[PDB]
Amino acid sequence: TIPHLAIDPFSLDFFDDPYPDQQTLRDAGPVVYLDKWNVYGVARYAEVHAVLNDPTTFCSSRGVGLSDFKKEKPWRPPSLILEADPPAHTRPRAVLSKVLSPATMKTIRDGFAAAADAKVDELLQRGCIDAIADLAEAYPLSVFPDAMGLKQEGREHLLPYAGLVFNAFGPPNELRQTAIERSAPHQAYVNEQCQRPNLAPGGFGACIHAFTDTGEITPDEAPLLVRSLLSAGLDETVNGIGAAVYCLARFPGELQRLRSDPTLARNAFEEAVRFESPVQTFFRTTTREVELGGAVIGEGEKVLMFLGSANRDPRRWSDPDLYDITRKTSGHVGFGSGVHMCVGQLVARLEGEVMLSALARKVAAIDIDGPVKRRFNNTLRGLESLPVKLTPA
Ligand code: HEM
Ligand SMILES: O=C(O)c1ccc(-c2ccccn2)cc1
Ligand SMILES: [Cl-]
Repeated sequence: TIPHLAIDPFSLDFFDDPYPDQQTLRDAGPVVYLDKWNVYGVARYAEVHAVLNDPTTFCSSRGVGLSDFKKEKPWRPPSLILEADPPAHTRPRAVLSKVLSPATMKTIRDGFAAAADAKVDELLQRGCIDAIADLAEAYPLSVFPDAMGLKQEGREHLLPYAGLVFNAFGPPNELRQTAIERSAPHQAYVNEQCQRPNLAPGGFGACIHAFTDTGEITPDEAPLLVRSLLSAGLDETVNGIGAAVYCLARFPGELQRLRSDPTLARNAFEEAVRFESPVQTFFRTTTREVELGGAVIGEGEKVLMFLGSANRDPRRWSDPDLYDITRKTSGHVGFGSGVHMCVGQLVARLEGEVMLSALARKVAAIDIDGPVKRRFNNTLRGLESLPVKLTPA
């Protein structure tokens, strides 16, 4: 009943420009079968949203990558939050929700905004910069490791580890296997920083360990929960900030609207998350035979969701391929949906907002002035290089 397609959503051709193939996947039907990897695929908003919001049928404890943890061993010990289902997911999720809570954002907002303003001031002195290395990468590295409580030495492992984590959700292709081959020093660094004595007082890591007193998590659970904040959040936020700068460079009318009302900075970043979804794909595993979109999927089957495709589905969005900083973005799935919806979303929005605010107030024009290079990852979408000239306001 369901169409079989040979599209490889983990190929370099797909990474380079996924949007035509995503229309083909959406228009083939609500549920497709991807013969290249023997998985089901859903690329329309409706089915992506339905899958994310039924965690009992479409579980996460068998992995959110291609690998089925019932059949293969995970490349690293499973995440206590991402790779767990309710009820095991519930208490670790609550701890991270309180560590990264609305109240916590007040304690870090002033410092995050100051670092964003300072970075833009510094970049304006150079004029011609790389908006990835010098901005989208440099800014999160200047605020988040400190907010975690990490020491200075060894931070060069953070970007490789994040890219490794998201490559490892993919199939065993060259991108994944080469990342795992070089992973040992990054794993060793990350696992060591998760121990309580290595996390500075007042930071996110120390706060996680402090929750072991409440009954929500035990002391032996805290290192892995800290590991979550050294796995997720870096590359996605980098890619989101880079995408926002890319969009403001490509859509100068939107930069002009943002300059005229810098309070649109938060929604300008949210629209960038919808428009160039930093996380493009990941999986669920069926725990039973299930009818989805008129299709019957058997038990123990991997289901690949196309988050970026759902965020550009014309069945759900008006003018989905336009970047609109006043768009009503509520409902996009760039942060997921349901019980696993990004627990770090307040940190990401804070970083994105204060950076776009600094650009809105200090920059008059953003002009691409060099070759734009794409960064390739099995599940992340982002730029490798974005040469731009910043004109001061
Ligand atoms: C633009 C930036 C970000 C994007 C696009 C993003 C995307 C996502 C998505 C789609 C999920 C759902 C995964 C699933 O349903 O299986 C998720 C979960 C998660 N995110 Fe993010 N994220 C971002 C920033 C962050 C930050 C800054 C942090 C940490 C400070 C973080 C930590 C996490 C964690 C721990 C989870 C697992 C939540 C759970 O399983 O309950 N993320 N993220
Ligand atoms: O708990 C962790 O280590 C972890 C949590 C979440 C992610 C993630 C996965 C897919 C999309 C967005 N985020 C990765 C790792
Ligand atoms: Cl690890």
